[PDB]
Amino acid sequence: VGDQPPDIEFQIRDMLMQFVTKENCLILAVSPANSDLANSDALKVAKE
Amino acid sequence: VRLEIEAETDRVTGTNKGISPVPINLRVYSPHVLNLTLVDLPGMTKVPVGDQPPDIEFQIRDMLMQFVTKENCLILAVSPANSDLANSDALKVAKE
Amino acid sequence: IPLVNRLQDAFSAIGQNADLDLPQIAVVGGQSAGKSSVL
Repeated sequence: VGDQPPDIEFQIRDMLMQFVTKENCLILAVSPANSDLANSDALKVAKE
Repeated sequence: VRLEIEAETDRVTGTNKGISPVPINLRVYSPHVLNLTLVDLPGMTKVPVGDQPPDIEFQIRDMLMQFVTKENCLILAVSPANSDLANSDALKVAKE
Repeated sequence: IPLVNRLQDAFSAIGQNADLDLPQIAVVGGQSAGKSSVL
């Protein structure tokens, strides 16, 4: 949305990897109640 | 009709939130409708729940892709107003 | 009532194995979006 490049999803996922892949990094998977839990990108990243 | 639909789904998928790509072919008759061809599909999920296989995301993805990617297939991209529109799994496939 | 519906009614009346050849519709979205309800 906006002027973001076509690979916004990939450059945000690669953004999150360099911060959460390191050990001793508590990962708060924040998910909204309104959306279904199976759609939690937080939980997808956490299980990855 | 609805009870038969859900029973038919369960008789192959199971009663633990499993899914199956085999289509349920249903026909309705009505006095003033077109000879339309509607396709309801499961929603897109990333993390498996229940007894779904670990690749449930790819399974649902290509399962609905095999129905949408064909031409003369109008797309109804459904998105809630709760999540921000940028997350729309419908719009991702629509623009893809 | 829409003229496409009336044309389909006339086609059924003539009963010949002809069709207007409409494109199919597919409803897609995220889980718990509301797809089945809209359909």
